[PDB]
Amino acid sequence: SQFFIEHILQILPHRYPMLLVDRITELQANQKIVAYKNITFNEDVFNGHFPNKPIFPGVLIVEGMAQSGGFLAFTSLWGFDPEIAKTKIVYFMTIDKVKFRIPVTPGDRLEYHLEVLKHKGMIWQVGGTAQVDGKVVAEAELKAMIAER
Amino acid sequence: QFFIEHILQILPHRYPMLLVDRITELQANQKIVAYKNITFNEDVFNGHFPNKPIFPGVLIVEGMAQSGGFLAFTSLWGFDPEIAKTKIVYFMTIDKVKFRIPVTPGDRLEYHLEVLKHKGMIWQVGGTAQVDGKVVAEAELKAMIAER
Amino acid sequence: LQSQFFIEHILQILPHRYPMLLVDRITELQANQKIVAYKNITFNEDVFNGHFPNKPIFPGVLIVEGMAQSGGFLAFTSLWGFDPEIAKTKIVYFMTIDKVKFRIPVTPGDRLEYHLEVLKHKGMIWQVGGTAQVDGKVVAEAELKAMIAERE
Amino acid sequence: LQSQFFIEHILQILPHRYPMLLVDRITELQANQKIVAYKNITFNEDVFNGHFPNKPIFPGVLIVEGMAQSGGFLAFTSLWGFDPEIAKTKIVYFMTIDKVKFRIPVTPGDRLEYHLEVLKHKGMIWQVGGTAQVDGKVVAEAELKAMIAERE
Amino acid sequence: LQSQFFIEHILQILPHRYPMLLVDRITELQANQKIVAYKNITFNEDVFNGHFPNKPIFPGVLIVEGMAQSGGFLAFTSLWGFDPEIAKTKIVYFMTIDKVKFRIPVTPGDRLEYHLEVLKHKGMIWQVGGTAQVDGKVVAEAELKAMIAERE
Amino acid sequence: QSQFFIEHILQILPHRYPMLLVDRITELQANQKIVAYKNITFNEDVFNGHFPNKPIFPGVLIVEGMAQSGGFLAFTSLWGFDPEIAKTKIVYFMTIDKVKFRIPVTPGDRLEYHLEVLKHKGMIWQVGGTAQVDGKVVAEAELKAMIAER
Ligand SMILES: COc1cc(O)c2c(c1)O[C@H](c1ccc(O)cc1)CC2=O
Ligand SMILES: COc1cc(O)c2c(c1)O[C@H](c1ccc(O)cc1)CC2=O
Ligand SMILES: [Cl-]
Ligand SMILES: [Cl-]
Ligand SMILES: [Cl-]
Ligand SMILES: [Cl-]
Ligand SMILES: [Cl-]
Ligand SMILES: [Cl-]
Repeated sequence: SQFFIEHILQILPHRYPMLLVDRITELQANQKIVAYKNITFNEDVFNGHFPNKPIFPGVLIVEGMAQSGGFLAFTSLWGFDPEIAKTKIVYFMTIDKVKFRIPVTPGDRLEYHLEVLKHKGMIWQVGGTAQVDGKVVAEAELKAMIAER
Repeated sequence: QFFIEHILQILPHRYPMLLVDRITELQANQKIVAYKNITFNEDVFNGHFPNKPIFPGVLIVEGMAQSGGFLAFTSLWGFDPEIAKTKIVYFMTIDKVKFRIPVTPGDRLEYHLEVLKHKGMIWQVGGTAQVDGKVVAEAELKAMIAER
Repeated sequence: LQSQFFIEHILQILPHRYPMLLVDRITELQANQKIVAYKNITFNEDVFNGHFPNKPIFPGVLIVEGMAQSGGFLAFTSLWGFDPEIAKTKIVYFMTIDKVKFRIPVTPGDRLEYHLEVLKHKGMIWQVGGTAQVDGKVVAEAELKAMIAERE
Repeated sequence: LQSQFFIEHILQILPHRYPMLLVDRITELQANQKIVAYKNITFNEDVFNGHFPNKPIFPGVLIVEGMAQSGGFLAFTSLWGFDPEIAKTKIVYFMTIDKVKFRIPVTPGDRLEYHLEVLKHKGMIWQVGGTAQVDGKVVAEAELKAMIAERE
Repeated sequence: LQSQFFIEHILQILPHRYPMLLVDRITELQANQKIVAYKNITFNEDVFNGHFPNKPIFPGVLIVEGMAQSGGFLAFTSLWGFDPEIAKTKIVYFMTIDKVKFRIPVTPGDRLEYHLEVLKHKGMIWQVGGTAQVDGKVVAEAELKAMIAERE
Repeated sequence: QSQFFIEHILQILPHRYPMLLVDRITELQANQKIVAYKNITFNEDVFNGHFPNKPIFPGVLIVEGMAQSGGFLAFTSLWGFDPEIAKTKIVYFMTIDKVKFRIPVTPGDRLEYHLEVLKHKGMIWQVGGTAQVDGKVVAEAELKAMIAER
């Protein structure tokens, strides 16, 4: 159900400044994930996006959704297994139906809601939304392949 | 509420030393409630510590001092970016600080400061930092606002 | 309106700055039609510290972002030409992204070339599609709809 | 136990890393009693981008941090001597901070000297107090309690 | 010993890391004789934040550094071949630099090509000289002497 | 003036983080010599890569700090402490020669730049000297620069 940063670090190979999931609040195998990233001014991204107007990049929202969806796919098949995690990689083949509705800014808790749309073998198609305070800020569908590292 | 854009117009602190994201409550000469989001995507966590992200205790205090500073700026001159842009903030004293619970990525670090005493530019504040309604830290501090 | 633009000119048009300005040079520009630009990929970028240790792969979403910035440069200059003063008052936003395909990984040493074509434009609304290429090969494809909005 | 330690020795004892390793050299050390150490202050530090633009002032809270790290080096080597294999699985938590006064701003070009004395220690819990100094003058006073803990 | 090496190979031979690994790819290598390598130059490098605001220019001294690293890669693979096991036990020290000329500024979007030849070598001491080139034009010249030393 | 602090250096040199490599000027004699320094601390980004577990201040950046000191000397010799004119000038370094590194520089070192004017003819300034740590010569270099409009 709940995974904290330490758990996340053992599953995902992403490190600073490209690990964009802070906590997993909900996880149903083969079904859905709810996770989040806290948004703060204290992030290097905001130096350039943009000067005097801090806006969390929309592509990094999608990236966070992908990272959530990849975590869903991996743990669905192998559970919380750091040893297997090092032998596998989840890369993203496609991204589709992306819509941005509301700008994300420092102070926002950026929540990722992804469900498994379909899966066959190592090909997993996830989809859902990014949410701040109950509102949809973005949506996206993503297709991942799981492979050997 | 004051948002990051408003905070930037008052506090002189910038990246990577601006440690308040939003002001939720402000009562002139009385108290302030504010917060900073804690995320893994912060440079500090590279060194504090490897494989063990713990938000530095001294930076909790700094975030409290900045919250106190916002309260000080605005109690003094109201929301005035023009006056603000000439000033900086010096730490004078820190006392009676206790850390109870570690602060980690995914935490909403909420600052609760009240005015203990003030005179001119010298402001003494005290209160707590909280995560999910729990006190993670206590501190008292005195800061001075000065011309740049 | 020129067809070649260097970083000096890109900085005057785009509001993006480090570490989110992801276009280094523009090699072809045809108003309301197309842009060919590129970003150099080097190990000396902070992004590779995290993506990934011992295995530097340029993030696919940053390829898309770089395509969007190229598209945004094209959109603005198609309407106002090289006008830094007005550029300073405008900002281009992503509305949608569709049909994104990652074909080949991008790595240090690569010259990431953005090829964007104008699919539709009406006023401030611009639909662009195209590819990111390395040494003549398609590494990514994307379509996006952008909005030229007020900065304030 | 030696009395002088260099950055290599510090790295082998303290768990802190960039951008939070704030002790550069140890000049004297008496086990269970005192430590004198220092950190060089240069404009070439990332903190100075934010504290403050056009007026670089080394943050007071980081002076306290460096004093704590000095006490933590003293604490560890007093416990286990110079043992990097024991050290690499330890971390250090701040417990309390009291009676800190900042007297003089610290700026680029300063050699920030930490002088800590052990006020009380019991097991992993070390209470140190002292001063930070620049050119023989007290820029800061501080009392603090830190706990050494096994990473778990 | 092959002729082309990519970033993952360079990582395994050179001890340099971010932000001081300034070679992205090796295109040509003749043991004990010469090397052609390059670094891509992008705006997305932290160094351009300070060199200079509103005018990105790749520092001349860092061009020399990239040439030394190219020389160092040549030096090591000449003596040990592609041996990551032994590469881990070594660093490189600059001993001398001579005859350096800066002819053309290097900017974002440039492919910085390093051409170095061995002038003299004995044991760990390697003397190299050559040019840095962008689009076939000489941007810089330098001679340098380096030593491969045991990490101890 | 004879002594300049970081505030003054920022107003004369266009260099900024992470390429401003002079922290303070302790001596300045117009047309003759400059003594300046940069503090070396582990808390610098360069040390992440140069090298892991063995922090060594890059030799090329010693030379760079010497060049910066030479440029400050040249500029202040021509116009003194003038931030307004500073914004309109560049000091372009054309050549570097006779550089030798004797002792590695590490966190905790006070890197002192000793530079003197070797030749000044029109826009061309030729400067040379040493970098020192605790009175010992750690590096030496000669440099030639040209004054020009920004
Ligand atoms: C351990 O090696 C890795 C790790 C990754 O995160 C990734 C990878 C390889 O490569 C993935 C990829 C990207 C593009 C492509 O055409 C084929 C695969 C993208 C990715 O996220
Ligand atoms: C006080 O005036 C100075 C001093 C310098 O050292 C320098 C300078 C101006 O400006 C030079 C410069 C060179 C090229 C450019 O596009 C912008 C600035 C770099 C330099 O080292
Ligand atoms: Cl965006
Ligand atoms: Cl702490
Ligand atoms: Cl990717
Ligand atoms: Cl302070
Ligand atoms: Cl240069
Ligand atoms: Cl060196």
